[PDB]
Amino acid sequence: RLPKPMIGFGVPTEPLPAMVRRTLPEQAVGPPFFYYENVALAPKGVWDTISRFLYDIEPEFVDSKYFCAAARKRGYIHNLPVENRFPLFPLAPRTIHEALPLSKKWWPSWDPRTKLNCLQTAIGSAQLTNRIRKAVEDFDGEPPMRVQKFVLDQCRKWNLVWVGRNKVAPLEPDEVEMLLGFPKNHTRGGGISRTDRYKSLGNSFQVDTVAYHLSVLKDLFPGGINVLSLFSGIGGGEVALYRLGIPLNTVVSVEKSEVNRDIVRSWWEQTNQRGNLIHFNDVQQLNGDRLEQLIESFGGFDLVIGGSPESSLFYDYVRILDLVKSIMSRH
Amino acid sequence: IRLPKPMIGFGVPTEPLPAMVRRTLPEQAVGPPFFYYENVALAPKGVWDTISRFLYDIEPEFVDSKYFCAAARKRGYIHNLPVENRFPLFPLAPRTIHEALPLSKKWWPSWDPRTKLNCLQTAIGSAQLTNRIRKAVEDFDGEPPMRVQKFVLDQCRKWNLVWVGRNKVAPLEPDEVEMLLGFPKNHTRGGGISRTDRYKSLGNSFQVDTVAYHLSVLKDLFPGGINVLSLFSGIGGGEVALYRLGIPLNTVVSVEKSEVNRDIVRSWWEQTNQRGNLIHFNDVQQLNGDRLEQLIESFGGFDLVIGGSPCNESSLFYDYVRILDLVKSIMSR
Ligand SMILES: Nc1ncnc2c1ncn2[C@@H]1O[C@H](C[C@@H](N)CC[C@H](N)C(=O)O)[C@@H](O)[C@H]1O
Ligand SMILES: Nc1ncnc2c1ncn2[C@@H]1O[C@H](C[C@@H](N)CC[C@H](N)C(=O)O)[C@@H](O)[C@H]1O
Repeated sequence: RLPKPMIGFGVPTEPLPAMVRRTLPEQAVGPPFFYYENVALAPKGVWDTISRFLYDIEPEFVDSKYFCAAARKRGYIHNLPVENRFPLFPLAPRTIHEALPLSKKWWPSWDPRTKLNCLQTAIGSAQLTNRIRKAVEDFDGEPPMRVQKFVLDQCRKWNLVWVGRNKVAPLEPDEVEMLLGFPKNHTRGGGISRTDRYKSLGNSFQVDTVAYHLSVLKDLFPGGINVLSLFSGIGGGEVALYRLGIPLNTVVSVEKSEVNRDIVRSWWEQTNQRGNLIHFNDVQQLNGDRLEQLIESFGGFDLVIGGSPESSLFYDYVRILDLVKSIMSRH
Repeated sequence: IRLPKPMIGFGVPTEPLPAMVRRTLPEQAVGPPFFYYENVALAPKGVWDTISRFLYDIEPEFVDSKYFCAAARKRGYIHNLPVENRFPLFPLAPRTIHEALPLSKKWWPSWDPRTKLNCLQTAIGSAQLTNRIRKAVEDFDGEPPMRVQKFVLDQCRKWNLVWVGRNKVAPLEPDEVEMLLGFPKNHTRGGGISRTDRYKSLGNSFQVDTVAYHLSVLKDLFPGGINVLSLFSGIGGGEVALYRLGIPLNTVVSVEKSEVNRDIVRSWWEQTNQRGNLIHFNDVQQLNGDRLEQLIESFGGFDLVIGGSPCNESSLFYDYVRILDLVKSIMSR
């Protein structure tokens, strides 16, 4: 199934695994590079399917805990050079202590969490926190694993952290934004509600992880790149490239969520990007006719990137990848 | 749907549309290889939008087989073939019930106005139903109330029942079905193949005369024969069409899950005494870039990729699009 340590072809912080290199089908190679992500713990044959349609390339499984304080198991399918990768600096917090310095005066002896579980879209009610306190207000103890494993399992699933005496709380949006490697208040703005923030963050790249894989693009494109981002979310791929110091000449972003679109746009404006951000609402309108003239106007895409959301939407990733890949092959 | 009426596609032998050619295709769509994909005309909502989307936004050719034979059959064909200089397949299939069934005339009630059959199903009328219908008209001098006329007509239209005796209706025989679809006689007949198995594999096969009219433009294009990649090959409707068109089949890679269908095509292959090779796979899934490359390396590359819809699995269509993209990518080097 999945590997010893989910370190893919290697992580900066750890000793290399046995297989450090790959050879890949000459269909897979050539312009453009592509990068697809999906949840690692997937149902049967799902990864078989994804692989079959992506040139039978073997997916790279890495846990993002090797890059930050939050664990997150993903598979990545790409034709990127695996050699000469480098980690993204400024370096992200590796532990809860580093990520949340003030949380450690309140941290019980029996909570061994040095890493956070996967960050997700919904969040523990005020009730749960009040309840947990009630459970452990009996003090002087370490009270039995009934109470402990209850609290620990609840803290694990909701990512609850100690912020007071016998008191837990969900991660604030900007604590989440930082564990995922986004700018502070990246998702904050306009009409965006609190729960909208959490939802957008729940489904998004861990920027530090993604940056490590995309780092090999920097030496390859000193003049900048054109990016086609499918299912852009809150711009995780584009932020990784910007933090990597790779100029974004042109970016075509396909993104159905309005909130997600505002977030990316504001980011493009706040960072004072000088390239073009071109947006489309639905992936189903990137037809050949359009792609033809995008590529004609702004040159070919050097990278097409996307993550998994509708389960048939994956086939549109495949459909757009090769439309692009075919158009960019004309002798 | 956005279904045209009359449904004559890009032309039919009786209205071949000279002076009309198909508009220039997107550079992505144009061959080689030529591709040809079939699906039922009355698909559910959005299906054809999707199919067209994934095949270079090409407009499907909607055509009723009633313009080619005696049994109506509404299908959509999406392809990158030239339309100009098509020609009808000969020998010519029967256009009406009377021509298809010369001996049915003597038993045909004056009030049964059918001259054409309905879409050939995979399933068939029950001996009770016929028994009933016969029984139901044991009244003298026929012409009984419309209410009974309307009943039997509806049932005859539903199950494609034909008159075979005095007050006697019967389902079409397998070999009568094979005829209407344009296959050789007893094409599906073979050792061990059940009667029910025959009717089934037939009920969802290409109408050969219709398909041949579309593929006819390939004859002048490939005097030295073609290599064919046939996905969801069934009982070999696409191959039978090309053979009957007089186009030599040098290399055919047929992919078919059913063994009954496999044996039928193989039987045809050697009874026809074909010279070229027929290679069988059973899952589209086992057709990957590696294999496709070694296949093209061995046999020279495909001039035609042909496939029929296996569903109204629904995901199998994406395997067709996948395979088409690989083949197309490989040859383009
Ligand atoms: N049907 C669709 N059409 C276009 N975009 C979509 C569709 N479904 C989801 N998306 C986008 O793809 C994203 C889904 C996520 N799996 C991707 C997250 C993204 N990688 C990020 O960095 O946040 C959402 O942010 C949506 O904006
Ligand atoms: N997943 C699959 N892989 C390979 N073959 C299949 C699969 N599903 C269905 N088939 C075969 O493909 C056919 C699907 C039909 N729509 C095609 C009919 C065929 N084109 C004909 O002319 O009669 C069936 O007869 C099946 O035997």
